[PDB]
Amino acid sequence: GAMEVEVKLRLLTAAAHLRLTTLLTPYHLKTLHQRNTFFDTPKNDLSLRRAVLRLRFLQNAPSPPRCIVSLKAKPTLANGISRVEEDEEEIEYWIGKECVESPAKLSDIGSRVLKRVKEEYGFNDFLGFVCLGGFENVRNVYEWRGVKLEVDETKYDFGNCYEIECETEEPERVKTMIEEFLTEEKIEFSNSDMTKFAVFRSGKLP
Ligand SMILES: [Mn+2]
Repeated sequence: GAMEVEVKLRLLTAAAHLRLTTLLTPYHLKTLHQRNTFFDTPKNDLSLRRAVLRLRFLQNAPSPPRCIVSLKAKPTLANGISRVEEDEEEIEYWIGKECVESPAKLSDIGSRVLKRVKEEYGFNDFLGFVCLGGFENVRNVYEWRGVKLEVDETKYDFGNCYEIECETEEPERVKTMIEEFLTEEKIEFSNSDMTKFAVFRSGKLP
């Protein structure tokens, strides 16, 4: 895959998130409704090898829903900056849905990314895989001061979490730009130290 580098900051409260979305209103591009689902063996073979296999179902708020398969490998997350190798590929929506119900059916897709999972992690098929479940996220996308901001409201059983992300080749300068703005506007933030999947799997608020 290619390297995804992003600024990743946590917004500390629902009020902070609301204030930020209000402030960013003029810059709004689109709102995405995402359902993230994840797959691994019962022995956590992918996780143990620093890999996450996600099927994301998405819908923009013609607008057909989409399913994107992602393999993310060898992530780092430190000081508000994420770097991870990512491979993504669109698959048919109805096929993705079938796989959530019956993970073995991942074996029946002619997918580039799923072939890469088989080859790189030593599987001949997905008969041994389970669905770990998943969670919903609402992503607001803004075009602001030359960057694309993604503001996330992530819905877990144990509560919601809120983040601001920005994919960029200049993560230090962009992180500074964002932090200065949040500080001036008195919005509560910190570095994000956990991925959404890691929060999900922990079963508790970070
Ligand atoms: Mn992200």
